[PDB]
Amino acid sequence: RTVIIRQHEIVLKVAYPQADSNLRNIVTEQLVALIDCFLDGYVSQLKSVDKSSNRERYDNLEMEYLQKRSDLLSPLLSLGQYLWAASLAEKYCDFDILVQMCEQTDNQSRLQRYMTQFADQNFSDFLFRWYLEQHGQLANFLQAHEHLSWLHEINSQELEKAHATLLGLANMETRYFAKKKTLLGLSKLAALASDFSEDMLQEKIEEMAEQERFLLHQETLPEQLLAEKQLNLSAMPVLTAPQLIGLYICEENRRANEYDFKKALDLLEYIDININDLKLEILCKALQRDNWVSKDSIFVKILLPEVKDLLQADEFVLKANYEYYVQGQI
Amino acid sequence: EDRLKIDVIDWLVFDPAQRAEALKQGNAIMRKFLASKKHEAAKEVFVKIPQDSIAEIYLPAEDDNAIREHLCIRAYLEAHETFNEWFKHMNSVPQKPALIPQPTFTEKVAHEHKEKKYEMDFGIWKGHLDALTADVKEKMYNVLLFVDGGWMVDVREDAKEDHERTHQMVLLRKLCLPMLCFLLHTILHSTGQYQECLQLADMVSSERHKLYLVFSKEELRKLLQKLRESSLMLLDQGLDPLGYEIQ
Repeated sequence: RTVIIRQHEIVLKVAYPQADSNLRNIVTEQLVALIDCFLDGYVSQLKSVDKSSNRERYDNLEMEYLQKRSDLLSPLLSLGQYLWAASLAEKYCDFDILVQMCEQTDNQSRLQRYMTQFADQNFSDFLFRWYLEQHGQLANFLQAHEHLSWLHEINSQELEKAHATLLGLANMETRYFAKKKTLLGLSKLAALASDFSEDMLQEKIEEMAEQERFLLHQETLPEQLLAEKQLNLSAMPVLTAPQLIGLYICEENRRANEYDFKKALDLLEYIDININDLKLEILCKALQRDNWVSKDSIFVKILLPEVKDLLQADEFVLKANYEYYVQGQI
Repeated sequence: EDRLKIDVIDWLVFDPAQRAEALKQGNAIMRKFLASKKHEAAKEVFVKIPQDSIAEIYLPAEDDNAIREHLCIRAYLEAHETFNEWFKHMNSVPQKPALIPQPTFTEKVAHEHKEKKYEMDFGIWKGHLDALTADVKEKMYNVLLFVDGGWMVDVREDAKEDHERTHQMVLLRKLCLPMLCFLLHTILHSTGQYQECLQLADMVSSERHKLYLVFSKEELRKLLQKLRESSLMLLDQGLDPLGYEIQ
């Protein structure tokens, strides 16, 4: 810790001087501070390999310390010649983040192909190191492998393929409604534009028609309760059947009419807890709003031992309509 | 023969008792010209139709449709009148000040000003643009999302057979709806509204309009290579393909 400090002290003083130095000289003191830095990084590598296992916390804290220095020796060599980078990258034979950004600053897509040619899992490293950060679109062509899939799939004219992943990303989608809607639309336009047999196509667009059928529900949410509930227009999440059924029936939804409940009884097959507790919850606010007309209609829209009764009252025209509701069902 | 047809209109317009026949025939004539994209032809006919025709005529299945068709056609025309203005403007951007390397101290100051004036014009040419973009867009959505049954689509279904017209109305949809979409995409892309570009795939695929049926398979892919282009620019901005923040 004094031996080492006196070396990181003359790196920085060998950095201040090449700022004013005849060309050739500034290189020989650079091949030198590369000769010296490659003996420090070799001694921290040999001490690592010396210690292992238990008390690991101390062995993964000394890694971060040598890794913040092969980064401070790399940046330092970012101004310097990269002809030495190849040897600094090999000396601490990984420190790839530095030799990977030297291959990026130049047109050597030949070097980043020569790097991955002789490497152990650099490919899984150069793609995750491109995403964290022209010919960069040829590396974008390979980096578009993963969810960005559909993109390079439209490009490759692999439409059917684009449709499968576009639907897959539509399904996992929960964070943004406006986006779950966009992906299906794209998936659909992908599939339609693709080369399915009229049979397969008819399946993709039917299994699809289903998705659009559930969505349409959250889609038709009245504009009275969405400013009441102070909701973002599009910047809202993909709601589930429950939230929907319960929101279509809120006392906030003021103009709630036959269609609001009919659709709040259509979203019961969209569940996967208590079914017939809600079946009641909703038919009951279907009457609170009546102010004892709508119950009337929703029994007219259904076309029946779904609804309950004695359980319900848990009253003069409830039974009265439940008589010409035993004649209707019959 | 263009004149023969555009001239038979003034004969039918002259007699107010034949305004229903003047409009109907005006439609037909404008249906031929639209299929040729003769918009100055279609419009020169469109003005001959007195601006108050619709009011007076007030309904057989042949008059309900011709009134609808006429407005559809106006919705289409207005969607090209405002684009050509917008497009004309996009191609008149203030030019950067010219540089005089090794300037005299005189040329240095004339240039400090020419450089400061240009940094005023480019702001307005985005100003006028935004207002010509907000307007051309609206029109393109009035045609694409035509109210009450889609563009060039009859609402009345009890007229007598007219295969010429009917198939002229299917065609006009397949020539002009793919072409209006691609324009709107070009307008949205040109103004950097990339998130919305991608939302053309909702509008089109929509079951509410079934616009995707008016597309040939080739046109679709083309629209899909147009959207992947807007997407890119959204990645360059740091957002996901569809414009939403990457959390």
